[PDB]
Amino acid sequence: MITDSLAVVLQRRDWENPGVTQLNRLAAHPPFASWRNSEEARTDRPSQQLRSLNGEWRFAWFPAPEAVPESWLECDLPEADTVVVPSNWQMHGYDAPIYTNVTYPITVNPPFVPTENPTGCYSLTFNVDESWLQEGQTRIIFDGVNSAFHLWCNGRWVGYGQDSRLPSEFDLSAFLRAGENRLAVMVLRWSDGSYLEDQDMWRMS
Amino acid sequence: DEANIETHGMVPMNRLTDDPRWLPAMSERVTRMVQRDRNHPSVIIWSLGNESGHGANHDALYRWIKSVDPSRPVQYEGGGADTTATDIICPMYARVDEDQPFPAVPKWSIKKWLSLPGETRPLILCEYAHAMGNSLGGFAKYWQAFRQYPRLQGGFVWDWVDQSLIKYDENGNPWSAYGGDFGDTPNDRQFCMNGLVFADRTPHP
Amino acid sequence: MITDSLAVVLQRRDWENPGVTQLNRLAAHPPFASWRNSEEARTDRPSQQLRSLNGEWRFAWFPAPEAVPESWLECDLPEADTVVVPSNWQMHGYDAPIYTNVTYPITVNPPFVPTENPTGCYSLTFNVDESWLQEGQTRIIFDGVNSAFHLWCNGRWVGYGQDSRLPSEFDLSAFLRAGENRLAVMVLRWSDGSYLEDQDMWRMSGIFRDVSLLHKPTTQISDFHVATRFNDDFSRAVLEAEVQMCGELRDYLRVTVSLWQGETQVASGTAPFGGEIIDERGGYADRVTLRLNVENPKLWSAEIPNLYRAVVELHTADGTLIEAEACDVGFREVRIENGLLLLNGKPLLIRGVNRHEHHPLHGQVMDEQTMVQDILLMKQNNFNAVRCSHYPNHPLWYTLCDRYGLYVVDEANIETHGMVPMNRLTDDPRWLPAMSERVTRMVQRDRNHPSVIIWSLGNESGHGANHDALYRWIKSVDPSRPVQYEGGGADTTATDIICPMYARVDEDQPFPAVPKWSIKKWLSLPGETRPLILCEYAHAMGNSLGGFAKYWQAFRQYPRLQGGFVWDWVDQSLIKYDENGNPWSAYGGDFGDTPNDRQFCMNGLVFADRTPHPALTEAKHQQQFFQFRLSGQTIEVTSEYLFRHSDNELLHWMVALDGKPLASGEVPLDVAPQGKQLIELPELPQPESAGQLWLTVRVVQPNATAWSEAGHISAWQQWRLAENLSVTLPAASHAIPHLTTSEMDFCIELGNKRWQFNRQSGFLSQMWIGDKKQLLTPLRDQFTRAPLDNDIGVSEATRIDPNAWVERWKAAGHYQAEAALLQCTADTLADAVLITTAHAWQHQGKTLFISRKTYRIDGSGQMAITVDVEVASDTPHPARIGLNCQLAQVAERVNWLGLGPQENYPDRLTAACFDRWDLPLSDMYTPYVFPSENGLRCGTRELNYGPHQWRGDFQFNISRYSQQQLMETSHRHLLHAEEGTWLNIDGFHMGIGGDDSWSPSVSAEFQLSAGRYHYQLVWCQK
Ligand SMILES: OC[C@H]1O[C@@H](SCCc2ccccc2)[C@H](O)[C@@H](O)[C@H]1O
Ligand SMILES: OC[C@H]1O[C@@H](SCCc2ccccc2)[C@H](O)[C@@H](O)[C@H]1O
Ligand SMILES: [Mg+2]
Ligand SMILES: [Mg+2]
Ligand SMILES: [Mg+2]
Ligand SMILES: [Mg+2]
Ligand code: NA
Ligand code: NA
Ligand code: NA
Ligand code: NA
Repeated sequence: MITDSLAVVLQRRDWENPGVTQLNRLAAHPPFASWRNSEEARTDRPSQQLRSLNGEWRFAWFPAPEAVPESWLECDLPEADTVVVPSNWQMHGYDAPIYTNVTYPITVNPPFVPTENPTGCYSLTFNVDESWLQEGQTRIIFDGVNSAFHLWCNGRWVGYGQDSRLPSEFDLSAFLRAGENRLAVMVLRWSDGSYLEDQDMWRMS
Repeated sequence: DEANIETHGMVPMNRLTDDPRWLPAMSERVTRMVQRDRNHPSVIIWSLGNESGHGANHDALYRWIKSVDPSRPVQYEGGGADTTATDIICPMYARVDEDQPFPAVPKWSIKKWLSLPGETRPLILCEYAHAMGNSLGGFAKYWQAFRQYPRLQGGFVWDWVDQSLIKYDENGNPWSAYGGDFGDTPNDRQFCMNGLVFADRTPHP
Repeated sequence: MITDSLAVVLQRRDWENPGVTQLNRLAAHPPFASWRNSEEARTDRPSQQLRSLNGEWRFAWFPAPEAVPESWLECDLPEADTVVVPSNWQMHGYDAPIYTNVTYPITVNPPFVPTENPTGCYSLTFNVDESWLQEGQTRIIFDGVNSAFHLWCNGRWVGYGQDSRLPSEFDLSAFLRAGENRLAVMVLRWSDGSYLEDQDMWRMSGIFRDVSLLHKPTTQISDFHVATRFNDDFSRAVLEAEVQMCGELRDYLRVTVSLWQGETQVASGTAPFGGEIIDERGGYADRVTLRLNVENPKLWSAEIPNLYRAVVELHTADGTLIEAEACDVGFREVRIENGLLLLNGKPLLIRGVNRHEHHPLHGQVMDEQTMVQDILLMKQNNFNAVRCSHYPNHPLWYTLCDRYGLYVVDEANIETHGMVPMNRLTDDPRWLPAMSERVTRMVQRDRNHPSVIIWSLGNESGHGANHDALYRWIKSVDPSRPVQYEGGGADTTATDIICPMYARVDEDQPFPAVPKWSIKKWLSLPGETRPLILCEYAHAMGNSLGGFAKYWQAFRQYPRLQGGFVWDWVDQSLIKYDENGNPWSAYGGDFGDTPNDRQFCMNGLVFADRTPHPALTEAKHQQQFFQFRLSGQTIEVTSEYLFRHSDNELLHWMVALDGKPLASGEVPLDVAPQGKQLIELPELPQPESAGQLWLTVRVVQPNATAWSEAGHISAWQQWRLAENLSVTLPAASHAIPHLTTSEMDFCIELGNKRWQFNRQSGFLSQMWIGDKKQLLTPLRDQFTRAPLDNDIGVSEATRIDPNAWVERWKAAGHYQAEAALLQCTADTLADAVLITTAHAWQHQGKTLFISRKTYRIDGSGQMAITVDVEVASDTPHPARIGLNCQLAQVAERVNWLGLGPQENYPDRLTAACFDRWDLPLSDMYTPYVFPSENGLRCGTRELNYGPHQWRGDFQFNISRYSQQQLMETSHRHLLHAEEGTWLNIDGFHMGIGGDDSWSPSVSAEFQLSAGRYHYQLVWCQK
């Protein structure tokens, strides 16, 4: 699909350009549960249309986003490991966490970030219900990804997003298919958005 | 509710926030937050960010929130906490009687600040009383002033919980790690722990 | 290179995503010339580092961007053609241009655009100088590309950009190479940015502004600002100049700012880089502030330019200059105080006009000569302001306005008129990033220009949260200029001034949500303090500016009413060519475009060539800077000048009866600004000959000016005094007229002349002289006129509009009313022959008008026609009450005594002056592109055409084209000169209007609503 490939996506660097803060990301809104019953909505009963993807994912750490193998799109690496999502991979030992107050963890050269920025690859396997595909819309909701990431569904590029502390939502109606689906997320520790994020706290991605 | 914008490491602090090219990025950090959390009753105050100095982007983003949501007052600390981008005067760690004389951005006494020529806005300390280790000395002074002065409507203590990470000895026993315990440099050592309670979380005295 | 390939670039669609408005585009700034010499910068000498890429390029048109061949990157196509850049490819015939007012040219489905969007491929070959490559930076500057494009240099992708009306700059230092270089530009007609661009104009795409290459040094002046502060006495000024650099920063290098007035330097400032501490972190190290003291400076204004030259140069401490920048500085202050817009402490009355960058031959490409040509005509017609509507204009246009002296309102490129609602995008947070870049980049470019006094957020975009935020941003970055915005009712929080569109003087349009109040009422609304300046008013579409005097009477009376901007300046008509080859003006749907908004594109005060419309003399007279109040013998001249003394003015007054000068005099006009001068006239002669004396004064400019020739007339005024009635007895000649009565008709004979009256119709069928002939068509009553653009309104054949005057007249059956002869008699008095007739106009059994006439044939041959007309109340009032006929004779000249020389109407005749006028027949006809009623002269006491002569007070518009031919015709070039000459003598005529075109705007008193009308004219030969 050449355009879905990493080389094409990574060339147009989205994590360094201030102009591009999101790609194909849905509009912001209050948390939708999408109940199909008035009584379910009233008593705050768990919604059937809303599904938590929280659980065991396959994870792989990389020194740079360009260092990630191309074979990662179609299938996960054998060297990948199973860590819980949500989690910080710094507390998993993959890449040290850092605490700074005022000074940036990286060289102050806006909007550029270091060539070597720790890249976390997240991949998930799951079965979408058949009824979801026939009618309506499915969207994936990344409630928080720190600090920039590209999304791939079944090998095809979905979109891009930033700002770790707000939900990034992408329509997956076109990308999903019947049966097994795979979600590839390339999470980048450093993004031009890090310049807007210099809070006195531990830096984790 | 505070927006995810902080450019404390920049020189000057408003280098990005006074840059028109960085306006599109800052707005999306503010607008998307308001759209998500405007329904919640508990939220009473919007915040533009933290330490980002005072730029033209702040005034524009301040005006935007007032336009979309006149229900909540908007506060911002940067620029001396008396700028046009804040509905409330919110100085950081300002003192009760003695006032820190700084160029450009002077920190007045919380009693003196109210009495400044042309001041009508109330004063709420977004940050005050640094609870780093053995602190809260003279904390009674603040609350004597809070109850005496009508326009002094209290403030927010920094901080609630020590941001200490747990590490493990060679023997296996866990110990609290701070700052540069993860082999990270340059770091800001134990300054990460300014909470009123520990992390387990045990209350400090 | 795969990534540089079209397939990869086009997949990531940048022209549809609102988030992506630019890629790898440099920062906005004022026009950098990058001089390497201080003297070159000072005298504005052409820069060697700046290179114009204007010239012949290779061009190829495509139905879709994806349709473009891949081989285009490395080499140009053989099928490519050579067209000039800058240009619109629509005017090259590659892709039809389209005119729409409100509706989008494409399907409203934001942010998506049609799959088939016309793609223009531009390619250029050139040789970059070797010295440019070795050191410094080169950047290409696309001053204007309409509306989105991807750039390729030597096959490799450089970047992407939008917003057609602002310069897109890309660094080409890395992409360029030694020798031949190729620049591939894929320009797309439709982009998501088109949703922000729905201005009432012809839609054209392509590189329509200049393309250039700029070389800068390694250490450069990336940006610089110029501000002016003043003491309250306005006698002491400080020029604070902030300077930014792109470094490559070091301690030794300096920046020197010096002010030059001609060849003299009034001030200078040298300081090391570094800003004052502004935060806890400190100040800018790469910036520097230089404030220069200027004592008793010359203040910039439209009346008196007084420009200063500031040279900003970055230099080493030794010292050699690295780079030199220059800028024109005008010292003025623009601030609203106590609810009044002020310039230099004086309230400025805005006599401005809205102007579109349009050329009939070159589309929207603007040459230097046309910018000068327009400015001169504006100032020569008492215009001091110009509103670039509704987009950032040419960077040179601001320069010209600085030196000539014109108030400029710089408007952002945002207009979403086609959306439903109008603020759908502007109240959308996701569209905020796109709108801000259309505003911020404009301010950064045009903040140095003195001529610009007012910022504008856009046009019709409703009121959204984005406007309030963008308004607040401009106020934050530039408190020097007030910000205005019309959307949301022109009283929103996003405007410093109340700027209603086409609002009226007395009657107020009651609309839900957004009500349009009277300009007088609007000020008086509870909680109103802001001044009112009409961003748009007086729609000059075709025959307009009726009741235009009402606005300017209100402007001078009401302090907070500081005038407004007229729409429009020039007709946006395109030139097309017949099969015979002869050129003709095209409008709206003449280019095979649908849906379109027909002739609504032409609302200018002048044509496109550009010839002044007759409405332009009305604007000039109402905007004149000298008022007049006659008090018997003494004249009083009040100067409306705020800053300049009448140093070059010459008052000339003529006193004439019947157009015959009886006295004349010249007085040196020495008036102070906002002052009044009393001028006594010598005792005037009393002409024993009966008639009406007229006192006409005029203000003449003896010495030549940069914008006007010597002997120029700026202001004039005419009074009426000492009327002498004639008690003379015309009767009676020795001879006596003779009639012969027959069953067929009526025949009257007097000497050589013979008059014949048809008994079947009741109208006189033929007149005679000699051995001679007269009429080509019988003289009948006329109650209609050719529908003006104002009469038509927005009514079309597909859409019937009940409110329009033309439709009310069609339903009433005025045009189709047949004359019914109810009575016809003929008698002979002792002195003269008198015939009495009476007609009636009936539509579907209902009588509309009843006309009774009593022709009297004097013994001298003079025929006195007494016409008494009754109009029904139920019927809409007639456009005119009139006599009309077709004269078989075609004389070359037309001599008349009345208001002239140009055409004038009851609604618009204040500019016209009463005198004996003589003009060719062609001058009596106004060639409006859309045919209608024209060339009317009011207050005419005597009309001489050939042997014929008509006396009495009437209105006439003698022409070669009948009223029936004009309304049926759609264009002016289709008009054929009918046999003989058509004459319409109307005793009464309806006002033409109007405030706006889309709604009936004729005032009540100007309408013919009396019910009964009477007029008498004496028809004679020789
Ligand atoms: O202890 C952190 C505090 O730092 C200070 S600034 C400088 C104080 C500082 C700087 C470097 C190391 C330790 C403290 C901030 O104002 C507070 O909000 C808080 O983040
Ligand atoms: O003649 C154009 C004018 O249209 C009107 S709106 C509706 C007026 C209209 C609409 C459609 C066709 C013709 C006129 C605008 O307010 C003016 O600025 C100007 O653009
Ligand atoms: Mg980015
Ligand atoms: Mg901080
Ligand atoms: Mg776009
Ligand atoms: Mg419009
Ligand atoms: Na209190
Ligand atoms: Na801290
Ligand atoms: Na006035
Ligand atoms: Na128009």
